[PDB]
Amino acid sequence: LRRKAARLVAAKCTLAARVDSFHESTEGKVGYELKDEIERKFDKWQEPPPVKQVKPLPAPLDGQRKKRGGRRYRKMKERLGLTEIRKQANRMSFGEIEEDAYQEDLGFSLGHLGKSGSGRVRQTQVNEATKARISKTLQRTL
Amino acid sequence: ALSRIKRHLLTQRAFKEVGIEFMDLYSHLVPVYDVEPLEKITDAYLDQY
Amino acid sequence: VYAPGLDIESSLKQLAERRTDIFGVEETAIGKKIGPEEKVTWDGHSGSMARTQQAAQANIT
Amino acid sequence: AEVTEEEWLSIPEVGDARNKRQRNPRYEKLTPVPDSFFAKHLQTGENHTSVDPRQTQFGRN
Amino acid sequence: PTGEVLSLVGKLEGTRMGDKAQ
Amino acid sequence: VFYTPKELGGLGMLSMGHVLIPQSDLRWSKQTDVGITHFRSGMSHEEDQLIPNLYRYIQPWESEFIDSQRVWAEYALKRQEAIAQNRRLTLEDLEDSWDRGIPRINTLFQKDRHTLAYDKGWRVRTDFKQYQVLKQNPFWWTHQRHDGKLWNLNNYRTDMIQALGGVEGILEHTLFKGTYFPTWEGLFWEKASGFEESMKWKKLTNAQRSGLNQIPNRRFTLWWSPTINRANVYVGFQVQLDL
Amino acid sequence: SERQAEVLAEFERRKRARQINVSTDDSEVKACLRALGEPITLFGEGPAERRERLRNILSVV
Amino acid sequence: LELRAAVMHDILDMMPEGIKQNKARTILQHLSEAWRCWKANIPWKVPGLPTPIENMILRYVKAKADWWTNTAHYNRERIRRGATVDKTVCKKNLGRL
Amino acid sequence: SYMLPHLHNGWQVDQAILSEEDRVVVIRFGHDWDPTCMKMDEVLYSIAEKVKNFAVIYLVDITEVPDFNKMYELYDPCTVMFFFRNKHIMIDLGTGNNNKINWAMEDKQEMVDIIETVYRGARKGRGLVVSPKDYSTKYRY
Amino acid sequence: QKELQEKVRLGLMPPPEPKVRISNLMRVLGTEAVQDPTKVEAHVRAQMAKRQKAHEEANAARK
RNA sequence: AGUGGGUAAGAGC
RNA sequence: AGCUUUGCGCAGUGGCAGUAUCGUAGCCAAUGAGGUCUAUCCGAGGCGCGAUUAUUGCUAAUUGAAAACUUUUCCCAAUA
Repeated sequence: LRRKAARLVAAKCTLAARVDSFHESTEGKVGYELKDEIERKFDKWQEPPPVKQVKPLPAPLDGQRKKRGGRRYRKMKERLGLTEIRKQANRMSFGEIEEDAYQEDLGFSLGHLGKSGSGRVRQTQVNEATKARISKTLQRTL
Repeated sequence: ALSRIKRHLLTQRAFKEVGIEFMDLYSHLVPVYDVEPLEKITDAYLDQY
Repeated sequence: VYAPGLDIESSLKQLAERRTDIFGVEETAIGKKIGPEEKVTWDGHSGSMARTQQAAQANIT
Repeated sequence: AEVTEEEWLSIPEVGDARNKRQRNPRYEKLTPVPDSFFAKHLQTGENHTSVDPRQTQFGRN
Repeated sequence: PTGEVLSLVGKLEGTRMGDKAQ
Repeated sequence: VFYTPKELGGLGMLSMGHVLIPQSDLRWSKQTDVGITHFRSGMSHEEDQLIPNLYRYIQPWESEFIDSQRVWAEYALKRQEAIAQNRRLTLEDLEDSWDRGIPRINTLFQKDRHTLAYDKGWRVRTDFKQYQVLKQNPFWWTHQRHDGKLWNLNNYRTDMIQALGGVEGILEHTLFKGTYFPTWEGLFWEKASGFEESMKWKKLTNAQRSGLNQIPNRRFTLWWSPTINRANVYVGFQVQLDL
Repeated sequence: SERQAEVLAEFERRKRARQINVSTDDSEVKACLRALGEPITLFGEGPAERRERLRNILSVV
Repeated sequence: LELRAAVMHDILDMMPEGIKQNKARTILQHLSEAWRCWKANIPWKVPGLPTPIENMILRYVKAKADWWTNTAHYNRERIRRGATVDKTVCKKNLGRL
Repeated sequence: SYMLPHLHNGWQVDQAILSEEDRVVVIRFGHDWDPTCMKMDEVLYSIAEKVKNFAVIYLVDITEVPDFNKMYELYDPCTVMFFFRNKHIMIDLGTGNNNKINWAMEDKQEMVDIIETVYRGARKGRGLVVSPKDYSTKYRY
Repeated sequence: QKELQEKVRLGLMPPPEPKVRISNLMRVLGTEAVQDPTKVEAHVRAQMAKRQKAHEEANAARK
């Protein structure tokens, strides 16, 4: 709370000068009228946080809730939908054992992706609809 | 990206808060540090160079 | 969701009267307060429903 | 015992410092890994049929 | 035939480590 | 169930021990037009089959270093005699010495062999990675890209399939013959179901997702039913289902 | 029938309510409500509720 | 838990509960807030809290902190020895450590 | 413990079970001074507010209310009972006793999962719900 | 918007028709454009022209 | 060596 | 006389993004909000709380459901 405080004081200090340079309230009435509000701002900044109720966890849902479709729904379905390369990734060939190409983890495999018998003569291209991009606020900050 | 890296090297001195966690190996607690990606890329390039 | 002040105070009094290892002056066992009519309870069997009902009727003042 | 009733009246209600974004955060949605990862994994592992002679132990239809 | 894993201490010392591998 | 490679539906666990397969578990049956015939796994008259141990499928460091030195001397000789005749090493003479040198020869033919040469101090970075990632790295000491693959499990899994009686016996332990699939060749698995994959992210609760995570376990138990759901393994009273 | 007539009447009554100017001064609103013959406060209602009540009363009359 | 109960009991015994029953949950909230503030190593000072009540809460927090430290440095050493421990126990001990 | 509401006679327990039409009633049967009951009390109080929407918590002292001890086998140090629309709900916890939670659970997340699964199963009209987490083994290692 | 929606609620206003353009054609009238494509094209072009001419006549009246 | 940790819930007759 | 500049409404066309839009009889704010550059310089809202399918409406299928099933005093053991 220091830097902010300084700014406030500076501003009020300026006012005092803008009064003192013209020789007004020589007793200091403007001084008190500014110091009391400075103390008030400091108290407000240091005030204890208010009482905030906690949100109870929502009940489990059942039945049907009508959700709209359209361009946003289409875009979200494209973003979260299963891609061709991802669909081919979780297909594992029966019987034909594949050597684990990831030394750092044996639990990771590409499945049919790059494996013989995958049914794709050509290579499965990358669905650019699943490209990784930053948020709007991250773009603003950048 | 390289221009941002050079600007951060030349000017940036204050950084954001980095989180800390501890991996438990039941013999010692290894610190793991969480750094913002924006600074992470600069640090990675600096380390490689 | 929580009981009012009277209920909390009474519950703490009841717990203190039982947990003498935390309260009081005399240290008895974990669940003893120190230091005619016996209630009849249904066993959950429909056959004994009538017997419990008539026992409760006899329990009247 | 020396506390007066007015001082009892003056105890303030406890407030929570953290704001809405921490008390009741919005759902942290999950997203699948981009296909670029699988593309890079499959592209890696391909082997050149030849090596540059400069290299040493430590460097269609 | 119990299905439990047996410790090979004091076992299979007639075999090296580079065997059964080309 | 445990030592069956994951493609055949098993867990594919590596065994650094001594596990014997009872002989009674190496017999299968097949029905042809003449009738039902029974087969054992091996003509060998020995003790009960022992699954191959990972012990014998790792080459010792002394052998590794001697082989690496010999291979690198051979590669240096080949390179120095090929500079004169002006031909690049084209993977043909470097076939016997394929997975021998410690900086495995496969790294010479790696796709990103040019951009890796400017990656310096990678062992130290790998060691220090434990201070950035929340998961401990078992291979904190070597890099697959830079150093190559230092271990081959092809022979181990080959001999583990061989010891278990092969695909025929392993599938005899499973429900494979209950699917009436004519052969085991043109088949594939699917790691997650359509609803299971679509439910990996639908804003579920902790209980819901925790229950959903056990579906592959259900598929695994069903695949191994003719073996797990057996009287011998689970002694005691048997109960039939309602219908 | 009467149902369509009454719902339409309430429809244009609400539409008239949205297009009526009411002063933001609490004192003037209180004086106007007193002049209209209605109590200023309805079971401890808020000033916005008082302004809405005055607007509805003006709309009806 | 017992410690908290004990402290709570004491306060409700000297709180004129027939006049101030509504403050029991307030007192418990103050106790929890003081414990959280000590656990987070952040300054804690309720301005309107009475001095005897503040002393009560401070002593309770000191006792709870001593128990917390001893429990952490006991469970950690039990785990190091190879003892059989649950999963939530390890998470709680790691948080405390 | 002391924070949660307490029921003093069996009729109050019956009224509490009957009066809930759309929330699962979770009743802890035991003694407030029992350490295992203390763990149940502290966990329930920790999650008494999170699951307020679809649950409610009541505390019953079986010494002052023994009226169910015979019928509900209320003899373990601490038991947990779940009711929905005046119907006791069983949970296949994996311990062999689907009627009640007779042991102390340390994790409040596990109890929230149990309550939510009970609510989901009993809302659908079912009387027995499968617990999200198995409890035939304490998973200590 | 609330006024229009509540007018639709009370039956004074017909429910709004989907706004169809050439790109929107096969999405709104896909199951029916195969019946008779030229009539569908005429209908969607008529709707687009109706919107356009409403805009133009509003401008002209405002002139 | 050993008990268990193996109760489907529901509808009234 | 045309053209043109800015702000503001009404619209029509098109693009993009859904980790966000909105609410403020809550407080503070050009008498300075907020400052990591560049500080004898910057200059606008921030904070807290609340709403939600990360703005909200409809429209159409879908299923949950909805309608009902014998919703009516059966057995085991024994007399006569």
